[PDB]
Amino acid sequence: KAAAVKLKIENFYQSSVKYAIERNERRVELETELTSHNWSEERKSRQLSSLGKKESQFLRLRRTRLSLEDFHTVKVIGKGAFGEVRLVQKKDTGKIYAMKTLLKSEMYKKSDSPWVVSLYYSFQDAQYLYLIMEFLPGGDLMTMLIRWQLFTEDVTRFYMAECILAIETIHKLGFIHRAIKPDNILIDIRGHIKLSDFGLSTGFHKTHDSNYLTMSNRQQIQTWRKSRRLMAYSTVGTPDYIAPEIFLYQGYGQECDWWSLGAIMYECLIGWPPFCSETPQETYRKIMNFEQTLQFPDDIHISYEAEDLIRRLLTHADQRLGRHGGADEIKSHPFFRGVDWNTIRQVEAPYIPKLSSITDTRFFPTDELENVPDSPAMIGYEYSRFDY
Amino acid sequence: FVRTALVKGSFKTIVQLPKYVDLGEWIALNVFEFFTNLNQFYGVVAEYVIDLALTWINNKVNDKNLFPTKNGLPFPQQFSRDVQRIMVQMFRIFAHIYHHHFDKIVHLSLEAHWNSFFSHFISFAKEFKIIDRKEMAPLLPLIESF
Ligand SMILES: Nc1ncnc2c1ncn2[C@@H]1O[C@H](COP(=O)(O)OP(=O)(O)NP(=O)(O)O)[C@@H](O)[C@H]1O
Repeated sequence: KAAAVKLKIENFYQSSVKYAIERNERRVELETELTSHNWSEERKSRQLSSLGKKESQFLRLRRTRLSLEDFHTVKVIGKGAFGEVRLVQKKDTGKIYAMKTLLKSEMYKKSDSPWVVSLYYSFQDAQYLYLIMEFLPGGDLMTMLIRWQLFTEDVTRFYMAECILAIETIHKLGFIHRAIKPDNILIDIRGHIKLSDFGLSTGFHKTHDSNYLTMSNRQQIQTWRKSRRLMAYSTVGTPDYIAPEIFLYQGYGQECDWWSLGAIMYECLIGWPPFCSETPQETYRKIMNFEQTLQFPDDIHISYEAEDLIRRLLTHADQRLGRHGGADEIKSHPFFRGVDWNTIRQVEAPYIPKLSSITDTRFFPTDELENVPDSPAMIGYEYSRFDY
Repeated sequence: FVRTALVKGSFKTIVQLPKYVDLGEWIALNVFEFFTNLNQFYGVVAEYVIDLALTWINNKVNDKNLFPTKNGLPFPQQFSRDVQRIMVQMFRIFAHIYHHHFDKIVHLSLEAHWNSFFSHFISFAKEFKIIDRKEMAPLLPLIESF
């Protein structure tokens, strides 16, 4: 509250010193690139052979230019509120592709391995992010679980397992998914398992939903339990698995994913997740309990060992006394006669998908939904090495 | 007027066309950068007081025929001609900016950044000889420091 004299200058467009400090990188970067052009002289000198004109030639490469509409859309595949995934063809080349149209704002939270869905690149318009993925043809698992509610035995064993090994490898690669949910597990050509990823698709469940003569007419537990598959989703995301380490405070870790697994196993045998609520918030509820509220029906058929899994799978995420300690011991459960833990990847699959042609969407609720409370309504190559 | 010489880097290497590449693809790359480069440069200077040619530059580079965006498609070698012209689209901007509008720029004291950038554009030109030493009349003396 005294007085001051800077003085001369102001700052007007003074924010474009970015244009100064930034093109630093442009040079810093420009430096290290053509030093990567020194990748030449690979020269395996075990070779006394030709000669014979040139050992090589190149285009070499190019960043060219890019955008959407080099893409021809096939079918709406599936959805999230972040957006629709989709099947698409490249116009420019053309081939089979998973397009997940995802959302840029408004959105929060601001390889060498067979086991998951393989993405390639990302491209976007103003509005949406476009995720261009290997398109996994067998459907999600959920769409399988729907067509038939698996009678399993060796099948849920099979559909599981490779779960673990993948998830193992993931975990082993130092990642927890915290989404293990059927629409998000993926069946391939072989009917085998790659599980994809969140993208990252975020938003999450808290804090507590508290509302506060008769009749009847439910007439069966399972009947009652048919109330699922309710408007596809079209709000979501439900807590199928949702190991109970997430809420309230910080937590989780691999145990959540195995929980999520065991929970998943529970359904795929039972044709419904352990905690199925009839309302979004009737989980947490029983999920905050299990114990007494982890509940198997009196439809009798189960293994002693298989039952043992899910329970110790759905037992606490508890550390301290215990190991868990999983992904093996999870290999070491009595529920497993085999397998090799190896041959698994090529083993006659419980369903080898049978298709007419390459585009067949017969494995999906192609359907139509089209609700995206966003749209008014109304690219680049910076990558490095080559493919492939 | 004007002014010069603070610094970034050394020395001059990068501009030469690397081996076994369609020079055209190679040409086509680099030419496009410099475009966007000045764009971002003028944008501090912007207002406070080419669209065609930059777009004629744009439209040149966004001509598929002259511009083998796609693959290892070679360039027409009139693409090698399309570019010799397309380049010269560029020097117009530098000079005047430097001639007249540098004034502002130096106030920014971001000068060591525009210096290397302007110096840059040169090195490619004369190593690849994309221009004549006669049309150099307006920019002649400054270059002479080296
Ligand atoms: N890489 C993929 N390949 C094939 N199908 C996929 C792929 N990713 C997701 N899907 C399927 O398309 C639907 C939606 O994409 P998805 O990633 O699952 O949605 P989202 O916006 O991530 N969140 P959510 O839809 O609830 O899982 C899924 O239910 C699956 O059927």
